[PDB]
Amino acid sequence: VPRGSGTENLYFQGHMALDGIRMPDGCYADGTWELSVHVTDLNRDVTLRVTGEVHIGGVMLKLVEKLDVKKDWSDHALWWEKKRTWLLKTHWTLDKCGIQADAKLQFTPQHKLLRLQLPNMKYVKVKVNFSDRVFKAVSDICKTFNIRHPEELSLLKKPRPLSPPGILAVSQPVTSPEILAKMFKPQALLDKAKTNQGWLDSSRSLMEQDVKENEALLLRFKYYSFFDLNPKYDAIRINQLYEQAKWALLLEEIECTEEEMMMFAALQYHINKLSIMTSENHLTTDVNPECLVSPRYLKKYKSKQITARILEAHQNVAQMSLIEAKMRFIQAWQSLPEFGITHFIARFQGGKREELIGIAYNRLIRMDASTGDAIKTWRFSNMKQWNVNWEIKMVTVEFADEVRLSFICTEVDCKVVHEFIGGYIFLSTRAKDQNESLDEEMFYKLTS
Amino acid sequence: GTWELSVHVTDLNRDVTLRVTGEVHIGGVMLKLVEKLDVKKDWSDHALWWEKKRTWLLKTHWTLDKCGIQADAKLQFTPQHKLLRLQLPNMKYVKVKVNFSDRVFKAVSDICKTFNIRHPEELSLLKKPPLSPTSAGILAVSQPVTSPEILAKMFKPQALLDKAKTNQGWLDSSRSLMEQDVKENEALLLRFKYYSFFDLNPKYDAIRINQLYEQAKWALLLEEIECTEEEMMMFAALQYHINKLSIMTSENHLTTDVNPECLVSPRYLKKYKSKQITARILEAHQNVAQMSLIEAKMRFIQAWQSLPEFGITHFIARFQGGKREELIGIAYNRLIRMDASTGDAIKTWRFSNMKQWNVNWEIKMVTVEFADEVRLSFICTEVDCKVVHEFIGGYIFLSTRAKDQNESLDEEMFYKLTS
Amino acid sequence: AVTTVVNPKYEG
Repeated sequence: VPRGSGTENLYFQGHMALDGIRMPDGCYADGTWELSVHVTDLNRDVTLRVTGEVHIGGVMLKLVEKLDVKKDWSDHALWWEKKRTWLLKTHWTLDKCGIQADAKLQFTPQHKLLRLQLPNMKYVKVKVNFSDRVFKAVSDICKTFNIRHPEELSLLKKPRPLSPPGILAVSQPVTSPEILAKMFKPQALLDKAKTNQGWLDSSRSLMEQDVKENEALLLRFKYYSFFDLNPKYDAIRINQLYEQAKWALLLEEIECTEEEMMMFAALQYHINKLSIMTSENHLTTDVNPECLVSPRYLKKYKSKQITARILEAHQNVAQMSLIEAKMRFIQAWQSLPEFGITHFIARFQGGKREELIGIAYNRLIRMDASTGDAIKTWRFSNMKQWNVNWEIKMVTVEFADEVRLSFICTEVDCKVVHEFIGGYIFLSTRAKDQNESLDEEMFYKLTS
Repeated sequence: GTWELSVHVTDLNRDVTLRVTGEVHIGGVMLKLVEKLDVKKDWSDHALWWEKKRTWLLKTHWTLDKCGIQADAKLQFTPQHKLLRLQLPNMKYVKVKVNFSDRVFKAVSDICKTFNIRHPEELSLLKKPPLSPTSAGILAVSQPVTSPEILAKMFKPQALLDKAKTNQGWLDSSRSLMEQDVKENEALLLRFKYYSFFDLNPKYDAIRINQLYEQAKWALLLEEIECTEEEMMMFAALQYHINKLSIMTSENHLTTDVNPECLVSPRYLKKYKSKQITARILEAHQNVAQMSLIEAKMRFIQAWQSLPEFGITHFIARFQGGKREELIGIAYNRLIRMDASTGDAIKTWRFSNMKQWNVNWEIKMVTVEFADEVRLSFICTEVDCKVVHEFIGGYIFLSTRAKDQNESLDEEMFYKLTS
Repeated sequence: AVTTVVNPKYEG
């Protein structure tokens, strides 16, 4: 039984006339009562005298009157922890919001600092609106980072810096044999699958999802379907995807044969050599202009002026080789037989133990929770509809060419699985002949 | 009743006289020569050549009468296969053993098989105004210029009209090397002739790509094709990059900085000695570095293909109604009437429109009929008339290459379009 | 309740 403000069982009888049969409950001699608001900025609590007819914006103005009259409060909003909701509709009355004297509100900046661990393992800090839906916050973070197609990325809670321009282009190898082994968590498949409970709800705000101010979230490619991945202008996007692939292989989040590992290692070694090449200085005795340009340029310019023009053009040429090599690494990673599958714990109808539902860009897979061996695959192209029974935490998928599929997940896993299916269905409707026409309204309709 | 026949055996620089009738067979003359000269030596490569008539006598069942040979006919008895020097697009010389009696289209195909170059119909032989490969390293060579004294002694500051004259030297693909004034131990150029490259695939065209890259590189260094100063600097930096990538493919186990502890998952360190892992990585790195080298050469080729003058072969022509010599430019999709002084395109006709076309060999006039534009007619020299005819037929034949039919080269179809 | 979502491939 939920109690207090904002429930069906309030502690005080509201809407009582001052001159009624007796005084209103919990009210002063003038009919007002105290609302206590914690102003996070100042670590202080502030009490206000209000009635139920006062507007949310009224409460905000009363707060500002009591605090610094010169300070910028334009970014602050009321946050209601108990009900996990912001109070942005400022014309609502306290009675409309269910707010009585027991309510504990916060007056807090909407924009806060947030630590992100990037796929290249570096930490950055960004200022993001904690009241925007995470879908929009991720889109805004990717724009800051100059990463196109933000709908392929999202935020992931770490399983149990710097303030953006150039750390997004960082791509270096692990420092020590023992720094790498320190990062290697020998993990079974079930424990990898539990990590996927931490993908944030794209339809809710950071504030509603238990994110401390200086808690680090993982910015990660979430959906393994990369639209128009173009070396001519996706340098940052490619570098971060490559880095995600590089670490996933070094850390055995995805398996490969010994011969594949030696190939990925040579390709990483090569990429690191090409990266040294883009910044190797004193490039002097190497450049002999007499061998590189036609003789008319020799006579029209001094050698040290040609050498300079050649070295300036070479910077862009070398970056292109660097990006092409990373593209080749990504393409080999995409060809691994388990690529692109995100695993969730699930009890299949008629099954004996907990197994896995694997979700890929084009299919659902029933898999063994110990070995990851695929048992049964269903194609999205045969899927007609799907639903979640939020009472019994049951996902049911209907098909055109066989009987429905039903499985049970934990409550958290049900929400995440539903957004993955809806998300991949959304991504499949992206059309080459299009502009940045990211139908936000369509993503929300499929994942909520 | 017999009459005498003078046959010269090039193999022994000895002249041999034979009494013959005229009802005798060409094969008959050949066996008599084998009776008079060594009965042990292998004569099966020798055939009869008639230098006055510019023709091989390769029909053994024929008679001397069916050939018009009289006592005034001096023949030669000579090996079909001879040594031929070639300058490759990378400017290196190789020697080869080719049948000087096959039509040059077949000779070129066999040379490209030896060199492991696919699609030989895009290449041909060009006269210029040495290891000896035989069919089962120098073809993957891509070295920068030796000295500024080697790039400058090669440079010919020649006007546009002069380049158009080198194109007189493309061999007739329907005739043999012997019929075209090619001596043994004399150098022809092996070149990409047609600028329409079918399935240039980095996954397996390493040699063909390397030689096409080299042809583009040299054409740009020698100003045979022009580009802006910005483009020249990009090409120079790209060539500089290719030479760096090339060095990287020779990364030995004593110059190497491969740190396996940074490149592989920990279970590999716990199972293999470090030296075993590095050697595995170094072996995998060979293919990886060679692939980067090939892709960079593909980018050089693709930048060259995007120049405004790319892929045009020029010939001197007098156009109908024209007042002076101009240039006919031949490209894979179009014909261009061009000013011989500036190089400016005056008018372009698309091959797509071309209904049909003919050559008046009496007055050396090429005529091309279209569906939209009016007839194009122009006069060339007699040699340039035969070369231009082959270029037009050749490019049409290349366009018929079904975009993905993996078919055998319709050799007979080529010969019909270029003869 | 339930949240039924139809694959646009089929209806809507």
